[PDB]
Amino acid sequence: EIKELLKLGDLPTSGQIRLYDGRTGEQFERPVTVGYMYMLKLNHLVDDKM
Amino acid sequence: ILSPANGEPIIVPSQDVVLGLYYMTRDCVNAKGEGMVLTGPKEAERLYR
Amino acid sequence: KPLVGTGMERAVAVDSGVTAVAKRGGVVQYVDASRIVIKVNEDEMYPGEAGIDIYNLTKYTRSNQNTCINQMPCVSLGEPVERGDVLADGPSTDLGELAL
Amino acid sequence: EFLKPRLVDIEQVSSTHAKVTLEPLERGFGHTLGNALRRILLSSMPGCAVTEVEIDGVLHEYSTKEGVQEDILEILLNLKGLAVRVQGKDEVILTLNKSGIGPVTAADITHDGDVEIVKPQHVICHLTDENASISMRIKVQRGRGYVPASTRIRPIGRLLVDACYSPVERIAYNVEAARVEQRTDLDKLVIEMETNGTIDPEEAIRRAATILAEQLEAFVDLR
Amino acid sequence: SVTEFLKPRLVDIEQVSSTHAKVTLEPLERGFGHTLGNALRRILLSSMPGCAVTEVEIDGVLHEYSTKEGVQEDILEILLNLKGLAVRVQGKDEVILTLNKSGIGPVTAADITHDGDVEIVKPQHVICHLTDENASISMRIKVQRGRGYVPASTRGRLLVDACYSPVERIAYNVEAARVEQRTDLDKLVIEMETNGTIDPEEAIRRAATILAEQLEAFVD
Repeated sequence: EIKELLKLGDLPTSGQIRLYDGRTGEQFERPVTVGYMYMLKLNHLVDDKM
Repeated sequence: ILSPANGEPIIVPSQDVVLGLYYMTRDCVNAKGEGMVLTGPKEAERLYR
Repeated sequence: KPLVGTGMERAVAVDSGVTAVAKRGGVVQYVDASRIVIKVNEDEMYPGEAGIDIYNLTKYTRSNQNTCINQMPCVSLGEPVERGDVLADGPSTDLGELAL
Repeated sequence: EFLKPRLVDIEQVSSTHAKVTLEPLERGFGHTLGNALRRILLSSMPGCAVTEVEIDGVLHEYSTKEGVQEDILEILLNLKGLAVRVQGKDEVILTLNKSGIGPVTAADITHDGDVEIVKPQHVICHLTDENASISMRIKVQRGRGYVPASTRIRPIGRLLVDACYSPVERIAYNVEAARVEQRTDLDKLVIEMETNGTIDPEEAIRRAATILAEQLEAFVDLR
Repeated sequence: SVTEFLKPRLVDIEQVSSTHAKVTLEPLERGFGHTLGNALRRILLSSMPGCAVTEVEIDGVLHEYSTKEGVQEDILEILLNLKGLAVRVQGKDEVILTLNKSGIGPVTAADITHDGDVEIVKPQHVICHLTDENASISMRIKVQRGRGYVPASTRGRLLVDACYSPVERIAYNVEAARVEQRTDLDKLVIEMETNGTIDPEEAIRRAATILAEQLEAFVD
């Protein structure tokens, strides 16, 4: 079902795309898993700990 | 750099460094540039870059 | 909102009580960043009452862990609302869905 | 001995999206210039950004204003996304006055001859009361890069806005075979740029090339 | 102040050898170190004009995998030695050099019959090693002028990988650099080794000149 939804959005079924290095423009030699993850900022800020 | 418990090195690379060295030292059967003869490591680096 | 969720976000957001939930259905008579005024439908009003529901929103109050508790409305002027509808999003809530 | 590139086409796909074609290019030079120009365009392009706001009756962003849909924080965030091109000066003060129910947008900002609002439909806030009225003084400054308000070195009521001066949003480049007069080894560089609408794509390309040449001047005569 | 960028205040050149340099520029704008280093690296690797050996014809040797009596090394090793032969051809875009040698000894580049326009950078470069007093090696070396590196795979004439670019090695590193308050600045260290035709400083200047002249149409 995930691969079907990827097809519906015209995205590769493997979930891996060709990425380029911003520093040099060079192609990374293998496809890289690129997607969206839901990230959280935990209440462990370095401001309160330093 | 060595471990006092057993004398083995304790600064050993792990994770990304090990993966990078392994990937760079792996060989492929029909990789681009196979069969070339190089003057040295500098020419290999120039060809790769 | 999480692009990938489980469907439990709405239940958590509603049951936590951090959101403003419509006690009765009606139409948004007034709305601003601090308050919501709902004109209750005629079928949900009791005899001898104006039929106005007022929801005063919590604005920038510290939590027990010194985090910000802020409610902002998620409805517009004149919008129709139903009973159990989320009127104002709470902290870490997006349109009635838990948004951590 | 090298065939230098020329600007040969500028396809303005939309107001904020354009394509610039450089041709002809020697082998390898397409990607070299592509990456150099991409980095310089993404990091060094100047633009005008909102840096200070003064709303009447407001003391700080963590407050509400009667008759206004949004918090002052959300109004400030909306103003941070306001795209403006100022002509002939590095700093301007815009005035916004609105009354009555309706969306308060960028089109309601008091017109100034030297200031242009590229996107008048940008919503700043919403007035939800008939008697509600909002009045603000918006300071727009010219700069480059990202300058947070916290790091900037004032009466109460002047709200600092983080300034994202960069007008460039996305840069992509492609190197394709270009049919040369006789040679088949030359290429062409298509640079696709998405901006906020406040910079001319040819102006951006020339600015990036000028920055690169000035940076190269140190190496051209090494000592 | 939006049109002015930082320029390198400190430029330090460390001559590790006659053909090896370490050039440090400090400070640069954030990210400019990678931009300049990568652009110069690409130009030096792939675009620098130079003269290099491209073909050779050896009498008695008719294929790549073949043997010749009297020479210690194999034909592959002789080609590997010829690849490293640094040559400056002032006069033309193409020349032929004749190497005729006999007797026991190290056959080097000095033994090549002299032509005025052709200049051998280092005469002691060992082409091969003759071991027999009656062993004779006579070959014709085609030197051509080109750009960058052209492998022989992309092209009895024995093909040699053409190392036109005088750059033997180019690398760059970006370190942290700071001015009075700004601490997010770039420091560019370029470690470069040439083949002796031109010193690393001159090659860096030539690469920068090429890149700058590429931008002529667009510079204000």
